[PDB]
Amino acid sequence: LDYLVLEWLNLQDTEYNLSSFPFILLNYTNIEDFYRSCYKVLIPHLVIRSHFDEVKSIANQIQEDWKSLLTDCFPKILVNILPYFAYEGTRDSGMAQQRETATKVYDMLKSENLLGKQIDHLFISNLPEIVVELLMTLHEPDLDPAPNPPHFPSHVIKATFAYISNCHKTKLKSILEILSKSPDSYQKILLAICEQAAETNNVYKKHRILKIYHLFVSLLLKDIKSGLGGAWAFVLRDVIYTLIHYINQRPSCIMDVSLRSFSLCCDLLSQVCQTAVTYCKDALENHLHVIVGTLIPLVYEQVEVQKQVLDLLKYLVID
Repeated sequence: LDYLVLEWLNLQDTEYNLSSFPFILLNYTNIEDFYRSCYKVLIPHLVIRSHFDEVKSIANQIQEDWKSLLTDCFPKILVNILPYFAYEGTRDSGMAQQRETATKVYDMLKSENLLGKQIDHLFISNLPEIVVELLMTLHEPDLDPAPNPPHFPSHVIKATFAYISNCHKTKLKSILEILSKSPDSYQKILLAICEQAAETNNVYKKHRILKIYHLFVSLLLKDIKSGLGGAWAFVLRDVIYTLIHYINQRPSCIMDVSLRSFSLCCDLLSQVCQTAVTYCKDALENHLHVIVGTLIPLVYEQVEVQKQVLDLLKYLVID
């Protein structure tokens, strides 16, 4: 639906309007029901296109608080303006126009009439939601269907995280420092990725979700020096059990996308095991048996995935 709405709005014609969208394809009876069910997706597109009069016209016809409706879509609008600041400002003419419109929209909304009075409070209050939205927009350019239209590579995501830490009031160098102020935050992103992975059944959609999960875990392990705000024990158990589960169920026939997903899962499991053992000697004392028990059946498969299993087994046992 997100791709359909943006493509419809990209036409930029008088007859091609949001009210003219063919909602009859959906089971929603009328235009009001479609607005009630998809305001989470429709509002961010109008905001980034400066259709603030349109969304206001949406608010007073749906009989809902416009302040609440715009606040609820804060993570989705943020992943549209914020990422363009930290990636090579004014590098090229074609890419600079997104930077210009993002800055213009951001500066305008900081006014008194809009959320500018308490945008900082909302930004600080619920940071996990904007983080997972930024993570989900990962897309590294092989031979897979394109993701949702808003997508940025891993390095752009890292630059955005650095910019968030840079624009923070206390001026930290790492986003994970302030994300560590609420230890329950890491709980929110991990499940949010888990719900997105479980709700879909497409092999390519699942494969990209394994990529965004891999980046978050790798980024999470990159700040293991200071600890994850007292939550290292819980996050360590959650990620390995999630990886153990994803390994447990798998189709009998392994395709190219499935093999890449399986290899990515094994590589991430190997990385977290090495990182945890190196920094915490007694980390694996309560989870070694379940890891080894799952790895043993994995050796009776294709050679390439077998090689990774033996390497992890040797590191856990021999090394």
